[PDB]
Amino acid sequence: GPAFEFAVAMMKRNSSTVKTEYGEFTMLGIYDRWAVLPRHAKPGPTILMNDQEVGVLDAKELVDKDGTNLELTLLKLNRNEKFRDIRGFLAKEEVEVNEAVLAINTSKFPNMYIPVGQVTEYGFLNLGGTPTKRMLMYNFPTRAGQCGGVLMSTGKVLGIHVGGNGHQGFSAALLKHYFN
Ligand SMILES: *[C@H](CC(=O)OC)[C@@H](C[C@@H]1CCNC1=O)NC(=O)[C@H](CC(C)C)NC(=O)OCc1ccccc1
Repeated sequence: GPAFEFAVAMMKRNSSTVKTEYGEFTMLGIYDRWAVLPRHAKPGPTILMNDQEVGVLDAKELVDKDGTNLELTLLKLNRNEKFRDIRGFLAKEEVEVNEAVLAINTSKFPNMYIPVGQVTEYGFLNLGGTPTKRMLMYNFPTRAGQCGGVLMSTGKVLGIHVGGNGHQGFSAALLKHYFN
């Protein structure tokens, strides 16, 4: 319940629907002009954001100290409107909760919310043939078209959905030090 009400408030304020040449994604703005997409969104020099073309000033494919994939891409957008600073909702390490929701905002899933239930720190995962770390896991049959969805519990933004088998979901932890 409370995690659901928090998600709807957060997605109305900070989320948008983004199209790259590789698909449609939920995008979460973090602070200033910095937002986060799953790495496989592979944004080019311009993206489509709320159906309007937006130039990309920089894109950082996040990787740990040994070069291990984190399945996160940080982009600075060439636009004047600043994002509401939600870095205080970002934890310093991988968050576990008992009740979380996954929130999605694309043409295929418009403002759709999801009772993932328990979220635990998974860690390493061979994700699509790519060794990846800092994964968060939930037991929900997550679908395609859902990557970029924002994993949240009440008062917390846990990470970004990046993959899943048939009956499991996996999020890349959205950590505070990623954005200074
Ligand atoms: C991203 C789909 C999307 O939004 O594309 C526009 C999701 C969906 C998955 C697949 C079904 N359940 C989901 O939620 N992620 C993927 O498709 C990823 C892509 C990688 C490049 C990150 N692949 C994936 O989930 O592979 C399945 C898997 C294999 C091994 C271990 C875990 C999952």
